[PDB]
Amino acid sequence: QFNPYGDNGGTILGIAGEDFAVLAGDTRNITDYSINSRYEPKVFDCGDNIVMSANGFAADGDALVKRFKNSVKWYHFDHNDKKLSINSAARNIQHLLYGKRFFPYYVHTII
Amino acid sequence: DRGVSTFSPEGRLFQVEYSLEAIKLGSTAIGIATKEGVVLGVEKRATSPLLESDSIEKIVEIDRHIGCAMSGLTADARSMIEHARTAAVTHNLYYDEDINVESLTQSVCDLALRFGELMSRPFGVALLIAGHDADDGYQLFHAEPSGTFYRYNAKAIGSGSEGAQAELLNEWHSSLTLKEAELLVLKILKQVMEEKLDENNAQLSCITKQDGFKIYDNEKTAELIKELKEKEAAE
Amino acid sequence: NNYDGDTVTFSPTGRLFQVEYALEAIKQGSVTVGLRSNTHAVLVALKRNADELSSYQKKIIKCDEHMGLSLAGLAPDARVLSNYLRQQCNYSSLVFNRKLAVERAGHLLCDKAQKNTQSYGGRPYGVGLLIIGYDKSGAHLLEFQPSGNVTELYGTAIGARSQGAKTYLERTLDTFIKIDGNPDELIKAGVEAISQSLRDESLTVDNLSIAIVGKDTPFTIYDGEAVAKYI
Amino acid sequence: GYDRALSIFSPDGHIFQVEYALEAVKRGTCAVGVKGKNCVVLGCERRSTLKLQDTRITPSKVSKIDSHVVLSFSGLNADSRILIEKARVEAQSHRLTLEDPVTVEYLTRYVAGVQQRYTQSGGVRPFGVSTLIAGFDPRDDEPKLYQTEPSGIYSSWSAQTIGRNSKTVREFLEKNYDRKEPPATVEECVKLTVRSLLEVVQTGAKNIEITVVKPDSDIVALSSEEINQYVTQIEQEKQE
Amino acid sequence: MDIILGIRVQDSVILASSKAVTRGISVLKDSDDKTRQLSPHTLMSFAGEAGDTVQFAEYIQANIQLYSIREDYELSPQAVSSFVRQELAKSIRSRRPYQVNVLIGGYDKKKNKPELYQIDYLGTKVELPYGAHGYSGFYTFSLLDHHYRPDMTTEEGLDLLKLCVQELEKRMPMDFKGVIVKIVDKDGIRQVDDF
Amino acid sequence: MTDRYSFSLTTFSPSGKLGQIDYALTAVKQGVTSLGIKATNGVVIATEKKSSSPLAMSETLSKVSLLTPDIGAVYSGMGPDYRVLVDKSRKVAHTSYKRIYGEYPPTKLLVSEVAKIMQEATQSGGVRPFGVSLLIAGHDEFNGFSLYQVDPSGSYFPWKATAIGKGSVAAKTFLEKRWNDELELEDAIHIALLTLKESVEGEFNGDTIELAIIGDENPDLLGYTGIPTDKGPRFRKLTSQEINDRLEAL
Amino acid sequence: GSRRYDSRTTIFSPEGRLYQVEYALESISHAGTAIGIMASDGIVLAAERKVTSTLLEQDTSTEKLYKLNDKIAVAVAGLTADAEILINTARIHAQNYLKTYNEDIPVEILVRRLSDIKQGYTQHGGLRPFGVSFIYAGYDDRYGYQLYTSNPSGNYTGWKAISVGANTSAAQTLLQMDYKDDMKVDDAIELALKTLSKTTDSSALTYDRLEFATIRKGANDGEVYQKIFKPQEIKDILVKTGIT
Amino acid sequence: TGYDLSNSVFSPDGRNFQVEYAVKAVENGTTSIGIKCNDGVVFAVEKLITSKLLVPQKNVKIQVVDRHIGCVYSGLIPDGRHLVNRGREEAASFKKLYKTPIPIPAFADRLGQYVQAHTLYNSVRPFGVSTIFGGVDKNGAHLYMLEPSGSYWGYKGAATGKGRQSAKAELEKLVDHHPEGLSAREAVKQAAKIIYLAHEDNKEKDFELEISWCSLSETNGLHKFVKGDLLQEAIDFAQKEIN
Amino acid sequence: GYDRHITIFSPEGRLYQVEYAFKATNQTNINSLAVRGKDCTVVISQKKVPDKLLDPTTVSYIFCISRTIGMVVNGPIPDARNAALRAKAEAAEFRYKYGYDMPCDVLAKRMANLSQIYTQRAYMRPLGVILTFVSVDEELGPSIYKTDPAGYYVGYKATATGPKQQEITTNLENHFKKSKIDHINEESWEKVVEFAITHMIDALGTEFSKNDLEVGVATKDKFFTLSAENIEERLVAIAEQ
Ligand SMILES: [Cl-]
Ligand SMILES: [Mg+2]
Repeated sequence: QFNPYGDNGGTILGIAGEDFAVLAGDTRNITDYSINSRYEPKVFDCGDNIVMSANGFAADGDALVKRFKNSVKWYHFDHNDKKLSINSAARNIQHLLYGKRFFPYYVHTII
Repeated sequence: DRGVSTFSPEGRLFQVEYSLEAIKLGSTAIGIATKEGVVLGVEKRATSPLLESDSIEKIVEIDRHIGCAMSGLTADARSMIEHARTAAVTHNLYYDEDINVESLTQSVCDLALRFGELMSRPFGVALLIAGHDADDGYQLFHAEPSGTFYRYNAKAIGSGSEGAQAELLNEWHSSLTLKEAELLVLKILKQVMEEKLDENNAQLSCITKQDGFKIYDNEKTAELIKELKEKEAAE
Repeated sequence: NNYDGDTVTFSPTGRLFQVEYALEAIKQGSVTVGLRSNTHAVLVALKRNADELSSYQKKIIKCDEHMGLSLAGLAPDARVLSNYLRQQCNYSSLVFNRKLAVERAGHLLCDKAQKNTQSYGGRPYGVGLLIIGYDKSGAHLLEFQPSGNVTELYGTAIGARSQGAKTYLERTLDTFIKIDGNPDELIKAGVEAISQSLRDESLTVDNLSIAIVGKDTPFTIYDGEAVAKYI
Repeated sequence: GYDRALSIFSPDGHIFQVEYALEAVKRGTCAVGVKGKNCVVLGCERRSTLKLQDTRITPSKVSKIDSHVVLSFSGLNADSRILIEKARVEAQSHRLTLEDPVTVEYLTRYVAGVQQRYTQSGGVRPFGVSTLIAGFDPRDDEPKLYQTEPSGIYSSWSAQTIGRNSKTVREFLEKNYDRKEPPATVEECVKLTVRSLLEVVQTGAKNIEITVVKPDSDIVALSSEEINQYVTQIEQEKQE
Repeated sequence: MDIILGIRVQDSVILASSKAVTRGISVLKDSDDKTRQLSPHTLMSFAGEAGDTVQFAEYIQANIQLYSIREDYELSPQAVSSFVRQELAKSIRSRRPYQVNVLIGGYDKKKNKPELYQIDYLGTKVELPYGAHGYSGFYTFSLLDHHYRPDMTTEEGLDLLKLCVQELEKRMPMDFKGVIVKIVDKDGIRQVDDF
Repeated sequence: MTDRYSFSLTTFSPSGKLGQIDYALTAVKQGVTSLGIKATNGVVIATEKKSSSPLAMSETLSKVSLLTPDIGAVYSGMGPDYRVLVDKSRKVAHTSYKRIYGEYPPTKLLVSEVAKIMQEATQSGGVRPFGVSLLIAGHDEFNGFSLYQVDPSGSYFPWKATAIGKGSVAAKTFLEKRWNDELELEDAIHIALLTLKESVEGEFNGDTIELAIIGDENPDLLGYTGIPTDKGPRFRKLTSQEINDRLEAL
Repeated sequence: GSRRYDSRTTIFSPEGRLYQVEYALESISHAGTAIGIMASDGIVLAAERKVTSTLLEQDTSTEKLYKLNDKIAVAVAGLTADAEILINTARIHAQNYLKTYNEDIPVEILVRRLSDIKQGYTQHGGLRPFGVSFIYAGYDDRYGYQLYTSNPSGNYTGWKAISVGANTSAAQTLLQMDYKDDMKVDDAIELALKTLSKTTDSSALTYDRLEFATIRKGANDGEVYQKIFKPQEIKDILVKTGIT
Repeated sequence: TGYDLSNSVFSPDGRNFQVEYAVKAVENGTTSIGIKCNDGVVFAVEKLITSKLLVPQKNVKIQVVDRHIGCVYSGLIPDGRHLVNRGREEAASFKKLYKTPIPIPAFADRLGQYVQAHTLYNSVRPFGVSTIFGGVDKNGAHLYMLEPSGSYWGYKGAATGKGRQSAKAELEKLVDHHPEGLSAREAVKQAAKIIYLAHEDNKEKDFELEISWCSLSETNGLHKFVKGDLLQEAIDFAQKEIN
Repeated sequence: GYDRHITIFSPEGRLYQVEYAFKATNQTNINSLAVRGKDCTVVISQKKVPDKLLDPTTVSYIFCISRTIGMVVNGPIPDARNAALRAKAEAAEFRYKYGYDMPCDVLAKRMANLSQIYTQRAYMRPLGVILTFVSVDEELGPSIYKTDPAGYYVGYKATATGPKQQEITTNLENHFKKSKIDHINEESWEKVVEFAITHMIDALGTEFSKNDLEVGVATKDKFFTLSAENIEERLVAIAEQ
């Protein structure tokens, strides 16, 4: 039987400071007991001073990040180049994720 | 006969140009934008004295920060309002924020040219959309059935529009207060209306950052009408 | 006459009157100029206001970081077509990790406009577009007609009184094509070009709209006090 | 499917199909609505060109939409049935989802919305019907009376008439109906309604129907004899 | 839901329905009314899967109320039961069937007769002098078989019903928190507020 | 593309006439004469094989058609319209009847189905009416022998005897004088041949006349033996020789 | 394109009339006269076949009177083919109701349903209306004996006595003159035949030109019988009433 | 009358006037030609320089279908592009199912049936282009020309547009003077000349020459544009012949 | 007068668009002829190549529908090829569904039914073509069945189509009046083709070269067209007696 999901490992960490924020992640990508890559970037600058990482199944992680970056682009088109605030970005990502409620993006997302 | 989406030899859509004629027959609506808020006012124009005039709803809330006035075939506006409200609420659901006044207006205007042989004809109503957002402050837009929308410092639509617009040309300046705008709408409505203006055949409303969109009570408007009469008699 | 009731009807001389009437809507529109060098491509657009209380209708629309257009005619049609371009520019980036070539963008616009000229029920688009962009083969300028005809040019103008600007560019051809690595001088040439189409009115601070794209310059639009420098 | 745009604008900014639908309303039998202080009365004309009619089974002019709201009309009879059915379905749907019966304004707004939709939908003609919608909101004792027309505009009325010779009976109501003091009782309201129809009807026999709606779903139709007593009393006061 | 009983006597129909609503571990409510009035002289009690019961009952109610307004006429109990049976018979071959069992107690004003109809979720209809759904019949039918008479008064019906509930309370493992009892007769529907 | 003619092409004129139906009847009037006569023990339907060219093989053009083993049809008017109606009639006899009841439809009901198809071409979007009138003869156990006419409007009427097309008015008068309720099938065939001779100009023989009967069961035409209840079709098309034999006793 | 050829069957005239409905009514005015008369103990349906022939097989013929179920029948005036389309729909509606509620469909509910179908063809679809007027004669246990009529507009009304088709003005005046509320079926039979005899465009009224039916509680005890008269039975009732 | 107001209506002649009006749009277009040579085909087209502001060599008119077919057309340029887009879909589906690239006669009928389909209904307009197309397949070289009616035939030489009469006369000379055949390189030269000669009907404005070719020996049976030195050589040859 | 633009009845009960489609049939100015032998069916048609720039091998109005069935068309080539493609699809589908080769008369009926639909449905125009189908059917033998824009069809002993069909028809009629049989009593198809060409020459009064004619031949289990050199051999035999 075909299993649409996989586990690419990895670990990410977000910490909010007083006037700053960090989003960190290891650069290792794996399946089972093998290393795919020792440097595969996992944390991404998505524009509008927002950083994102979708950890877990890397194919779903890449798809989600790609669609969010795209959502930032179309937010600028549709709303006169307005900056997408972090709270608005968060609510938008909820809808991206829940859109596939019955076939989920197998990832744990942090922005 | 001929297509509903046909161009004239001058390069204008027949049906859109004809719907503009219907809007000219409509009751007057006026909007004035200031740095303290945007005012919206309408002529109610009841066809008979037995018609309860407070059931005439030509000024409408789209969201807390966006109001709307109409002129023309007002029945056509209902689906436009429904769409506007849905768009405002949907954007808040998707983005946890208020929608920009321009973006709301653009969303409404996207419906306009969706007619052919979709709906069977253009809308026979024009809208004045007034609101506030953090990026562009207090705004007033004129949404037409052509799908075009212009931003205005002040604008009049309906049967007394060109006379009213000439008056707005002379009266508007960038330092108008909200109170000055209220009286100005009342003054110009009184000028172009057939019947004598009072609190039962005219209606005022405004949108401010603090209190949002508010339709004025008949008692509140009646005081502003009395204040207008006295200041015109003052010289 | 008897053959202008719809777009599906040729005249006895082989003309499509509905398309020609759509073309007429562009001539009624406000003037907009396009011109390019080898490093940059510029759009200049005279915006039109309804009256003194009204705003000046926006003429320039961004399609991507490397592409955009200016419009003359029915503005809602320009929104439909520019939205389609945005989608096609986006499809190319997402699927092929590739910036959409300006020439291919022109081909797509042509084909979309064509379908509206051969089928019953529909109508032609009532707008003309000037598309500028910088891709893998340098700077480009396109002119779109709602007949479907798309043309790649060094410079051009569309709208009312566009013939004056078009003659100026035809004289200046050898000069402005050589304005490489100097964005300000290329815009100056575009502002001087659009000035040949003005009568009674002149270029003010809320009248003028300028856009530029180039080698190390994303598609950006200049309005308000950002164009006072060029007045 | 048939998609033809039948309702379209003309050079002078008129939609003729909507305007011709009003002409169908003008032809229809007169209907009148008058709200008192604690009731609303719907009066209807029955043309006496049709005798040998079976009045038991013949469709009555006033129709219950719910136990607390009624609808009368002027214009095409067959068209009115479609609006009545839709309204009745929407009334039960509202009770099912909101757990509260429709307000008179809501029901009016719905019917008016249906009428509007038929003025800018392809392949359909407008309803040749204007309606008077009357009743009382749930747990409310304020009388409600609304009017709709083919264009889809609607509004509230202290008193109103529609149909043939409605110009005449509106003339009567405008001089006889006082807003500061509406018909204080059922009797007064029914009397004023019968009086208004007698300006137009002909014989006061089986030509006048009267339906009284009171608060809390109290709706009753007056019989021939009951109405005949109003007709008798009105003319005996008139002989003076 | 759990216990629903019905008994047709001389001049009325009596429906008894439990008050408990249990969601697995806890009893969330002890005053639940598992019934809907379809028309002035027709009552329907119901039991089955959570959510589907009320959804179905209110759907049937809305439809009968619609019919009443359209025709200005109350359908006979037999007609209502036939409508309900068809809806359930339609439902059983659906994508997701209504898992709802009902009793329909009505007074036919034309025939001046009480009528009790039992319909399960498959659309199995039977007219009975007394009926039940689930395990309720297993405990009560032997008592009803013995004591029931077609000429019983409403008061005698209520007494025989009490005996049935007592036997249920004795031998059933589940605490159904008593029953709400309603009577359907020529004057309409009324609830017995002390039982 | 898409069929954008979703509106009726047949409409009421101010006078209350349905123009397209009237014009379809006009086309039927121009058509070659066909007739039908009902006897006590059978029905006969007949028409002229008006050959468009002498090089054409008129045997390949069937004006008289079997619809079911006990039902047959003939027409006057537009041949191609008739051909497609026969195809639809044969199919509907199976789909809306035989596949349900395991038996062929009675004459009146098959006629009813054909009539429905012709009515719909009179009201449906983007079509014209059928330019034919049909004469359908048949037998069934409970209704016995019957003969029906079906017009472009979809209207149908039962007849003892009738004629349609070119010389129908004269032919019907001829049939009124000869028809009685005691005719045997051979008498009806004889009258059919007499009547048809009046409207025929040129050659009058078995090769220029098409004639079929609904009569006794034909076990020789069944194609198999062994089932007592199956006794064979009642429809039988007369041969060129069989017609000529009866033209000597004419 | 196609718009050019569209008659626009569903539009108002400047006077607010439906062109096609009006023209369909004009068509129906040339159809054979059908009469319905309601009595206390039953209903009579009488109708004139249009200029027939001697070679028409009358005993197996039906163009006017149709059975919808055991309790309800209709008299037809207009296009027979259009009527049969509607009749079959009505028969199905009656059976749908019987299956759903296990009770025979009340007469008005059936009439409203058919009338709503007719209405639809006047408001949407761009098709021509049905050129048919019905007289519905039926019985149910709510209202008892009932007469209705419906026309191409989809409007229906209830009647004590009514005519449709040709010469309705003359026929309705004659019915209005001789009808009384306490009338019985045998009297109504006579009135119907007398009215047709006077309004007919034919020289004389004979059995072969008529279709006749009665709905009686003259069915043994508490039930209703439909009687579609045979040719010989129409001949006998013509002699009995003294018309031939 | 009124028979010419609607597409797919037969006039009393048995003519489709709307198709005939489409031809008028074709006759109004620039000149385009096709020459069948020994082992391939050559296509050429006149491009009118409306202004100095047109970028030279950029507004390409000739179009490739698959990798072995060239298409050129006169009349409404957008209509031609629409037809080529359909042609590309037809060629792709053919190759998808049958593996081999679509044969030229097969491809010709695909275009033909599609254009003919636009003469069957009043809901569509006929194509305002005549298309000259062809290439090399397993059976050799093929040249076709397709009209608004959907009519097409194979050709030795083909021409359409405003200067078609001039071009045809030139093509007829080549057919007569070369019964054995013409080489691919000769055909390119001759194509340049014929366009230059046909430019007398469009003499007001100057023009730009565009040539393409498919040849079994010269291009391996693939469609290619004539560029650089080979194009200049053909222009020089053409300019020498007009003087 | 929109009853002349679409396929609806005129007051005379006529369909003018069908009548005008019959007129389009003769737009090519080409005449065709078909005859039957003992073992074969032969069809001949005029070939005219008016332009020298044309490839004459591609100019044809005879089509190979299936292995057994051939079709010649009288009318414009776009409509001809439309009918050809459809007939090919219909013949292939028939074989797939019913497990045997589509008979000539059945295909003719099918194409006739399709034509009938265009005369009744308004959105579809008739095709301006007359289709002559030929084969040697496994049941009926040599077969000629012809279809027209009215949706009419019939079997033929022999037939002719075109501007000068009447002259050819009468010529053929007179021959069969003499012989008193329904076919050309000849063993080889070569001689049946010679008969066909000879009688067209007599009827039209014109001589033919190898490039002026187009010939199709149906035999048992195959239909095929003759090359210019095969026709030349035929013309030589005609001239030598
Ligand atoms: Cl078929
Ligand atoms: Mg047609």
